[PDB]
Amino acid sequence: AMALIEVEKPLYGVEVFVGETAHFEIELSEPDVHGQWKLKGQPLAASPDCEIIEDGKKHILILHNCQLGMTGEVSFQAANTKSAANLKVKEL
Amino acid sequence: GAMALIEVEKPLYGVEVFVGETAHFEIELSEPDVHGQWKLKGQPLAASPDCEIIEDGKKHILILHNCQLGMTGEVSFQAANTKSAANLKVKEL
Amino acid sequence: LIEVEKPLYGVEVFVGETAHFEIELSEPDVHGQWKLKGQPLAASPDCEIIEDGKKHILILHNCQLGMTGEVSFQAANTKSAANLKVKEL
Amino acid sequence: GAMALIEVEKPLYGVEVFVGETAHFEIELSEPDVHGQWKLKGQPLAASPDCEIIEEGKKHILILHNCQLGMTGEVSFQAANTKSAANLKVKE
Amino acid sequence: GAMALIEVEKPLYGVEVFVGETAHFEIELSEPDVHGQWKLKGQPLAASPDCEIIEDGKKHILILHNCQLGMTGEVSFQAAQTKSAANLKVKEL
Amino acid sequence: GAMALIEVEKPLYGVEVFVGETAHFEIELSEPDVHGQWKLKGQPLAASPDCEIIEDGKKHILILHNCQLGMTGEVSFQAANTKSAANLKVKEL
Ligand SMILES: [Zn+2]
Ligand SMILES: [Zn+2]
Ligand SMILES: [Zn+2]
Ligand SMILES: [Zn+2]
Ligand SMILES: [Zn+2]
Ligand SMILES: [Zn+2]
Ligand SMILES: [Zn+2]
Ligand SMILES: [Zn+2]
Ligand SMILES: [Zn+2]
Ligand SMILES: [Zn+2]
Ligand SMILES: [Zn+2]
Ligand SMILES: [Zn+2]
Ligand SMILES: [Zn+2]
Ligand SMILES: [Zn+2]
Ligand SMILES: [Zn+2]
Ligand SMILES: [Zn+2]
Ligand SMILES: [Zn+2]
Ligand SMILES: [Zn+2]
Ligand SMILES: [Zn+2]
Ligand SMILES: [Zn+2]
Ligand SMILES: [Zn+2]
Ligand SMILES: [Zn+2]
Ligand SMILES: [Zn+2]
Ligand SMILES: [Zn+2]
Repeated sequence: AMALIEVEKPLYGVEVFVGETAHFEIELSEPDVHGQWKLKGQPLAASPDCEIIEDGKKHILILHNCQLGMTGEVSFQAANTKSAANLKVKEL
Repeated sequence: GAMALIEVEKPLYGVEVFVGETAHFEIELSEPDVHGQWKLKGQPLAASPDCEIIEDGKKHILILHNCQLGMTGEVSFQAANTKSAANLKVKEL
Repeated sequence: LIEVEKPLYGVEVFVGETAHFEIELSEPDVHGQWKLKGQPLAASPDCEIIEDGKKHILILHNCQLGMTGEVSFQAANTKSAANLKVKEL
Repeated sequence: GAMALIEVEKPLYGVEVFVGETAHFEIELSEPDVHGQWKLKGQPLAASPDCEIIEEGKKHILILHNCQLGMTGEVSFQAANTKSAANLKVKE
Repeated sequence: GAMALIEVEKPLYGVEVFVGETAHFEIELSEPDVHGQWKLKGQPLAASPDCEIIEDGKKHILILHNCQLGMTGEVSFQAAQTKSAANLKVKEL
Repeated sequence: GAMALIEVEKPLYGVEVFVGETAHFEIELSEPDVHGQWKLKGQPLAASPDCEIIEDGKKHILILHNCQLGMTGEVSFQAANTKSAANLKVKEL
């Protein structure tokens, strides 16, 4: 009988101008848990411009060269644990 | 600044599994600690008790428990510019 | 007390094929050691010893008749064993 | 035999944030699993809730929450032989 | 969530070494993957070839090569809440 | 897939230790995340409270607590290709 994984620090919303970078972070209740990030409900492919990072209880997503079409919900799920927040891309 | 592309050193290979059995896939990259993404039939896979995604140094492993007929198709993996694919054949015994 | 959450399970393989064992512990990053027939296992191309979080994995490639026997694992205080059966096709 | 020196592959670049927001810095090394040290205005950074030091593979990240005008200055990183610096500007 | 503070499961022990020799310190925390900082005589340690900072799961290690007499003093470690200290004594033959 | 063999970059050094104290061995390989095996007098080490096996990037470390006279002899490490050996010398104060 083991505890389900929980979100200790949820995702916060990010604002970013076109071409700049957005960073998201979430902290889980326990280290080394596997999860998956989505943007506007579509799973993210890792790329030079989309970097998926894990370090202990922390999960980080780095989105470089953000574009207007990217505005919408960023979400993360690792088993039971789920969090979501808004990404707003602005022009100047 | 001069860095080698990530390459596949040992590629995915095909597996045949009977229904209800588990299948495992593995690939070895040229560099350790490279983030990898797995897909089955073109759909990105997420970790769960029956779909375990494993990373250890240069090795990437996918374990699929309780395989079902409808899972037959291409398993693919991508890590940086490194890509590999092989077939999952589930047989009805 | 570090516990075993999902124990080793037995596996059957044909000669030449690969066998995989797996165990899930209650805690991640615990140093694990594997044995086959009571003999400690070193990593090699045909014997791959994997750790990722709570999961420990042993992959045995090109299995041979003489390898039939008990596969066992220990991490801190937790122990688990199961059988490898290699058979001719 | 010959071992390559660790190099900076993707250097630190400057970040500008407004007072009270968080700034994220990012550097990529030529090799994974290299132990790195961060500094802000020449002082070694101590990991905290507001000051998070992250490593994953070739990637090293520094997150500074609730930035203050007094924190404007040079952020530097060093790992083995590799060094990078960029500016944190907290904007009024 | 409601999380336990990091604790010290096994504290630093004192080390004594002759000059030129290496000292090794070891502390075990209650949780793996916790980030910490080492200090020597109250000063943050920079990680040269002679000063190696190591982490593996719940264990944190400091290796100091080529110890000199000036290094005699308190070695401390801090990871969030968790803190420990022990004496380094450097002796002349 | 055209890959370099793992090599020892920093070999094991010999350690002298008094009875009851702890000995610390370290070796550095040419690549991080390589799996290896430690031996004492040609016998594989079983990890225990007094026998700790540590990995961190290119570094491999062995910690032997509460050293006893009978433990004197060769300590070795091998990672596939790579092998290094050094002497453990336990003495009475
Ligand atoms: Zn940011
Ligand atoms: Zn971990
Ligand atoms: Zn970390
Ligand atoms: Zn980046
Ligand atoms: Zn416009
Ligand atoms: Zn090539
Ligand atoms: Zn990753
Ligand atoms: Zn499984
Ligand atoms: Zn490993
Ligand atoms: Zn219990
Ligand atoms: Zn249980
Ligand atoms: Zn398998
Ligand atoms: Zn280990
Ligand atoms: Zn393999
Ligand atoms: Zn993992
Ligand atoms: Zn060399
Ligand atoms: Zn480190
Ligand atoms: Zn944070
Ligand atoms: Zn020592
Ligand atoms: Zn050293
Ligand atoms: Zn290399
Ligand atoms: Zn690594
Ligand atoms: Zn110890
Ligand atoms: Zn490390």
